[PDB]
Amino acid sequence: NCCVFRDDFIAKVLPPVLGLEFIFGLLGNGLALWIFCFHLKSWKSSRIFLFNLAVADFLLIICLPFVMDYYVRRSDWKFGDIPCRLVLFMFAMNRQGSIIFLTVVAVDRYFRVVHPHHALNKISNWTAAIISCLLWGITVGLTVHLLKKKLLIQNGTANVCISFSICHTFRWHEAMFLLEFFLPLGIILFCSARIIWSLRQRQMDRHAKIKRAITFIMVVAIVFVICFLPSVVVRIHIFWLLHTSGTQNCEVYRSVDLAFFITLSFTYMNSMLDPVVYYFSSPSF
Amino acid sequence: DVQLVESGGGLVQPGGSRKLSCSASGFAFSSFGMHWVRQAPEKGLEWVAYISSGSGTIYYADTVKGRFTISRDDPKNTLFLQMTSLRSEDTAMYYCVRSIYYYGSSPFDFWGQGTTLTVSSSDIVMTQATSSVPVTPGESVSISCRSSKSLLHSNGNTYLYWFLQRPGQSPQLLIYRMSNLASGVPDRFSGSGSGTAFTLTISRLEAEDVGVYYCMQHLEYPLTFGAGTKLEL
Amino acid sequence: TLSAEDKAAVERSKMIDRNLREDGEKAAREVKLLLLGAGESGKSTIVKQMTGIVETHFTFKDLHFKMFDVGAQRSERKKWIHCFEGVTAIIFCVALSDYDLVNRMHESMKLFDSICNNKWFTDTSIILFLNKKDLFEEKIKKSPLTICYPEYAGSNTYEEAAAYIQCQFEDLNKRKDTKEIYTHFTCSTDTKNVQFVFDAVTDVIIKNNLKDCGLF
Amino acid sequence: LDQLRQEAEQLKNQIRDARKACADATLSQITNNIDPVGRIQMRTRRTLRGHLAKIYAMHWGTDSRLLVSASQDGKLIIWDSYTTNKVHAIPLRSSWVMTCAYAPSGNYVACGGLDNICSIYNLKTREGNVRVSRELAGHTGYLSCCRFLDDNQIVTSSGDTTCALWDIETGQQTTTFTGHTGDVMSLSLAPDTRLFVSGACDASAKLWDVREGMCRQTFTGHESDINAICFFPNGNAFATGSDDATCRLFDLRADQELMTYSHDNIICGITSVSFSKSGRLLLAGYDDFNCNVWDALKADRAGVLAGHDNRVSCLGVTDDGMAVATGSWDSFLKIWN
Amino acid sequence: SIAQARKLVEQLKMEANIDRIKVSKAAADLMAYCEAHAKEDPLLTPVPASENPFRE
Ligand SMILES: CCCNc1ccc(C(=O)O)cc1[N+](=O)[O-]
Repeated sequence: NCCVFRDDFIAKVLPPVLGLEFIFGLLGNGLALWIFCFHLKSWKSSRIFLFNLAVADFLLIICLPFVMDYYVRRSDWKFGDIPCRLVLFMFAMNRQGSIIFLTVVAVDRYFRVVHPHHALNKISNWTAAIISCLLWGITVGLTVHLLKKKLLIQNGTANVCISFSICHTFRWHEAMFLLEFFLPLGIILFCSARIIWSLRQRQMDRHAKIKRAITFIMVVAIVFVICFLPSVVVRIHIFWLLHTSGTQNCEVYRSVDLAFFITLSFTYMNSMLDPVVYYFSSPSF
Repeated sequence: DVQLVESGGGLVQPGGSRKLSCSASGFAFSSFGMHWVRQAPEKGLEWVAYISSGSGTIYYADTVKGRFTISRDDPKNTLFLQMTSLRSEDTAMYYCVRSIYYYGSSPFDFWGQGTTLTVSSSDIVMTQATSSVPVTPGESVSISCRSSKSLLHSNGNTYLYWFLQRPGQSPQLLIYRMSNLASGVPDRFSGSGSGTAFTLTISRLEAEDVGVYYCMQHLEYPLTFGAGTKLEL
Repeated sequence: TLSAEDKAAVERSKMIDRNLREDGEKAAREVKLLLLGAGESGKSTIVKQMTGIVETHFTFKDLHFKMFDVGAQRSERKKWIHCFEGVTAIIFCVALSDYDLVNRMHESMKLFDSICNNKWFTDTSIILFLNKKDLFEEKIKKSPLTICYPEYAGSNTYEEAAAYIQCQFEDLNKRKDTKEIYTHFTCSTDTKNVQFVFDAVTDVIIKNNLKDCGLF
Repeated sequence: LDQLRQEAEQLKNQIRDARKACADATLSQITNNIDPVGRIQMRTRRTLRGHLAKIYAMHWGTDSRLLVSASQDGKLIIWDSYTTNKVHAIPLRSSWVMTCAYAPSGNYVACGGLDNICSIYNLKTREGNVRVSRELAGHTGYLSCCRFLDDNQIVTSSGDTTCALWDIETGQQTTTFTGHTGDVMSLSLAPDTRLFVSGACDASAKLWDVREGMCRQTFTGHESDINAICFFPNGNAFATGSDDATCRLFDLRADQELMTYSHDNIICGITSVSFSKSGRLLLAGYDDFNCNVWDALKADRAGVLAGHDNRVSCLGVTDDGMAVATGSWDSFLKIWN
Repeated sequence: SIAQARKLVEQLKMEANIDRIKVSKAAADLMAYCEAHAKEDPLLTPVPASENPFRE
């Protein structure tokens, strides 16, 4: 029951950003997938996790053109309930999977640096595949609820198929959205800090390769923070407004909702930049 | 030496339960599949149960499925058969047989001494026709066997085995896969034939060769033995 | 479509595969070091402190190290050195007291140059153990270092030797961008050499772990 | 002595003249009108996985179905090539294995390497496992090759520049073949099992007589260490692969060099050499990860067996000539047909 | 030393006193052996997949 705010400013400023995303963050993911499938023969647990993250992003970017065509025509989605649902499920599930695999890679890198003799650093490819399938299981179990709600809003002539509404409640949806920037962010920050401290306290930061690895971890953390900060910030801001003012009279949520949409646009930048920060940045790759 | 000493027999009231144990010494028990094969007093052999190497495959006969269970303790080198709900048809001498399966291997090499269990009051058919053949020592004897289904698999192997049971003794392997002679068997024995028609030829029948000859199939799994042909004189 | 015997053979092959995988997992967790030297240069002392190949196994801090000694191999080294391509480190022992004997320090330097710049050990780190500290001190207080190196220009004190000995040994490593030389001064009674080897192996394993991630 | 200055050298000269007295024509001139073999295409029919380290040796069985392989992970695996099943997996006492042989009867296997000991393992045991039947010791260098004469005799070559014929039952060296000035890297047994050729690091291959134990003949021409050797199926010729990126077909009866197989695009040494059943095709494994099939009668590269991801360390052809097995340092055995 | 030189000269004497046939004749012998067994070489002449053990 609320501020769906199908406003026009988004329709005129967002399609350029989404088009830039679809122009850029497609060739890199395609090249990474092609290299993983055929060019690279040696497969390891870290490589498997990287390949799963590439699969997740790639799914997100190939589902992006449906959200593009949505935004192009004044937000006047023409397809049915099932198409809009499945696109919203794929977006939520692939974001969650990308975050989960980012955290898994960070934890792998923390075990490989701080505890080099730990047996988990030498797990077989089958174990990595099982872990990847299991993580996909948690992601789908978290995100299929969207599908369950096969429905959308008829205010804009049944064209306003959106999940992130601003009207009271705190259900399972947006509960994962707040959780994914607190627990995974905390784990990534802890792993990065421990990696840096352990790798510099033992005077391993001497040659250029270790400095490159350290700055690569740091830029991974910065990319995650910059991609997933503003959306959570605007969502907690609108939650504070709800606690103070509320959903009633539905006219004061213009700028905050526009900010929410533009930050959800910035959210794909992680999927766009994943090839250059993870795969293309690897000297072996 | 290789031996399978087993116990657990005796008199059993109908409807009871008993545990038969087979302690193996002298060979790698962990690498051998183990079969329990019973022989009723005077009507030939009959396969009962089988445990694979590593206990990854368990099989039972149609007349004991669910009623029986088979297990193995590799660290203790022991084979267990827990047999419950016993009826009058379960009285027999049970034998503990070892069999290792790989290319060129010889299954059913060694048989246990057998334990008597007496109870107080699809399915390839192997036929041998003639049961008694009296022949003086020194001659040549041909023993025939037939199967309801051809035993020649696409691999080229013909899974038929020829065993001999001497009077008051456990069955001994003579021929495996219809052409190969088991280790320790004199060369006078020779198995031959084609699918559905198999023969075992003894050229110079000397002493200590009288007994009962069994032909067994291994192509389908409910393994079935022949009626048994007994040599006299 | 397989027969009963063929299915059982496949099961046996799968069990063999499981045992092989377990053995390989066990072996991959162990550290392999290749012990090299110029003969009677402290290799026996190093082995004590912790025909063909001599394998010595020792556990330190829940880590299993296997040192392979190739001293008994009098044949051509280049025909079997490629066997030790996956060793985590090469423990090269050089006796500091052999600098004024016959020349022998030059032989050790030649061996180190051949081993370090070998086409197989392009990324295998080398732990350099300079043995006989006390005897080297006694021989350097009396005999100047100029006997071994005519180009030397410095005082004849024990404060010398890492500079112009370890430095010369490390300068033979003309692939410094791919491997590191860990140099340690040791004597008969130190009991710290195992810790130095453990630290070097930890650094090597961290580097290899990272390379595996592609970080790196 | 003074005589060694010239006498032996003089004899050498005579030998060359004798060879010069028999090289009226060459093998290329004789087999110039023979129709070329043409392009040879073999596909990887089977790939054997289970080795976790570089494979250094391999030997086919006389039944052309079972094959034994040795890897640095301390494992000697006996493979059923038809179904890729692992018939046996023997853990070696020493993981530094560089050779393996499979007995013609199929009852025994052999291994050896940097431990200077040839271990003979019994496969047909009543216990149902594989146990060390014998441990022949006496070589003072790494044992690089071993071949079974029968169930009781075995010839081995080591890095101490000597070969040895051992009686397995007694465990002693029945005969010792000496004369090489370098490490002996490979040996091959003649089909009649009366002579054998051993190639060494002195760029020479010597034909020895097993019976009396003397160097019957010596063949030179290679410019580097000889890593592999193999008899022609006829038994009157053999082929040697070396480190100078050149294979060479030598002749026993002519005591000369018959032909040389080399290409300008190849600069890497040969690790293994084998012949087809008819001897028309010569297969050679190279360090460039490939395996080249040459027309043995024309010195033309008939084909390339290029699947492997590392150095092709071992090569073999079945006795019926139906398949060719290649083992490389990438821990994979590949059968080609 | 002297013993090594004597062994070398004796080996050379024993090796140089062997009978050598012409290279053309032995080349023809090898060619004839390759021609006679050409039909029995599965690697040389491709084998039908029906009778190929490694078909898959
Ligand atoms: C057609 C949906 C437009 N709105 C979007 C776009 C992307 C996501 C996303 O999860 O990234 C979510 C929504 N939504 O449903 O509010």
